[PDB]
Amino acid sequence: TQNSDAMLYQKMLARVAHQFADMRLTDMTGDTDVSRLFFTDE
Amino acid sequence: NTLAVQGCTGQHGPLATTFGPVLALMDNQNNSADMLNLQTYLTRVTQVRLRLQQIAGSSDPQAMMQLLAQTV
Repeated sequence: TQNSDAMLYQKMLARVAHQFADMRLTDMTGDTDVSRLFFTDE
Repeated sequence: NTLAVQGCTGQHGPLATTFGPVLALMDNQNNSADMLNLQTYLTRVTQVRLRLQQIAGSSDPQAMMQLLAQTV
């Protein structure tokens, strides 16, 4: 029934996580061939 | 290039299975396909050109032609 410094930051995230999607490896590095080098996950 | 843009008519598309493997080359979004693509192949053929330039260089006694062929 309380909200101080913990639910504040959570309610920051659950509104902003609506907009932007994840950022993979391929939308990094501009356009270049990265699949020949790094098979990154996570 | 001419074959590249025609594999996206419509909207990945409705012509998928007819232009499947040929547009599987140039994409660089084939992130697990053993990478089997066009771009390495043209550098894989430019060095067979390049070691044949040295035979097109001197080749003075008609040897050093087969010296690259002695490796074969």
